[PDB]
Amino acid sequence: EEPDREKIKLLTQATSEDGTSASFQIVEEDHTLGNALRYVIMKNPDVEFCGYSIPHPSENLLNIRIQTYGETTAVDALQKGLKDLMDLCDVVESKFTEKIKSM
Amino acid sequence: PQNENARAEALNLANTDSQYLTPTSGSPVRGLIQDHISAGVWLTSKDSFFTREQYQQYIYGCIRPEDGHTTRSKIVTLPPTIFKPYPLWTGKQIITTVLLNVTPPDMPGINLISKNKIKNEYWGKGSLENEVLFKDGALLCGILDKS
Amino acid sequence: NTLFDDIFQVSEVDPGRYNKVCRIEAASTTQDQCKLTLDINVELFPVAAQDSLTVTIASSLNATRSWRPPQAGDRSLADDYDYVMYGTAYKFEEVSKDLIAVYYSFGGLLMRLEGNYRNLNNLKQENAYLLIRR
Amino acid sequence: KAQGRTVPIPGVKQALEKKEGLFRKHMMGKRVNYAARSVISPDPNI
Repeated sequence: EEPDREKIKLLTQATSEDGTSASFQIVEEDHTLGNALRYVIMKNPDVEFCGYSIPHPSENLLNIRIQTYGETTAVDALQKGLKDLMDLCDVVESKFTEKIKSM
Repeated sequence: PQNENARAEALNLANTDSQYLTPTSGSPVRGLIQDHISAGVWLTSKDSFFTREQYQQYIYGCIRPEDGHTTRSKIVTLPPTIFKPYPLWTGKQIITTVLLNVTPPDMPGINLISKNKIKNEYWGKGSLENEVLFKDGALLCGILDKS
Repeated sequence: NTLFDDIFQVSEVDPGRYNKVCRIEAASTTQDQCKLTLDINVELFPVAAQDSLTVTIASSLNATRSWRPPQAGDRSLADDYDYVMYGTAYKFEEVSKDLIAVYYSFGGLLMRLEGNYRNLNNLKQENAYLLIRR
Repeated sequence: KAQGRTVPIPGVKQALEKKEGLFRKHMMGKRVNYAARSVISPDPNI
């Protein structure tokens, strides 16, 4: 087994010395995950600033900036965002299956 | 160009940024042309309000610290213009925040009293929306036109 | 602490081709020479003609680093009023003998208060909170 | 400066002044290496 290193990348040129602020770059992603992920990350009470930006349409890149308050790194805020979006999808999938039976 | 002396020249003498003003009259030949002008009249309008989520998105959408757009290595944000009931940011505040992150921190904010192409009469009774006002790098009055 | 406090009577509510903002023309119930011209987000806090508004100017809320969204157990001066705005004073004008008119901007949403005694308390501060009740 | 033969062959003076001239067409102006040409398309993301 080998993990892919080209997908998520931490832009060290923008990362806070430690540890709250960072800019992440994801390949083969756009508005689909982008707007959904920044929405979930913004629900975190520790996230100070969050937004997504696509550098250019021709290049397959997605940038997401997470600036938090203390006691939480930007990496943790991203990991919480992904973990919550997965659970959010489970809720959608569970409610849809139930209403199909309810018909 | 195939050498560093020719590179330095194309980056410091003949480069686009050093050609903002034409030597014919010393007037600008660089600026935004159509959608951007119509977008600005709407974005900087009094009626344009934005939530924390919306406001921060518009900031990072145009300013990316990783692409070296910032001067503070952290995106600084103004407090909302409306605190209670709901926290809301004005359209003009986005223009203040963009300048606050692109202009040097060591220097004070821009102070300018300019005018608009759109007369006050169009914006209703007692509006001062024609007077473009910048006090310490903050858009406090007037929309932004082709002007 | 507070810098100004008074109850005003609304004489005009004009949208002026705006769907969410309105220019309010008011006069003080206590002082005769006192007048007000203020832009408010009518979508959140609606104002009607012939209304009593308790307009109050404060320096802060009873050293802060930055604004944070509300979190359980936070007390503020804003908890006493309905609609609160944060803005700056940009112009100080004098109208004839003793009368002085101040100019405030809450991010495009302009305010013009006319009085006389407030010359000491009201100063051109890059931080001025405007709180309104009823 | 030569007699008519029943367009004549160009002389060395004609070679230096063919159209705009050797000086204008091949000294003051020249075709260059490391260069490209294409139709321009608008882009607000760059």
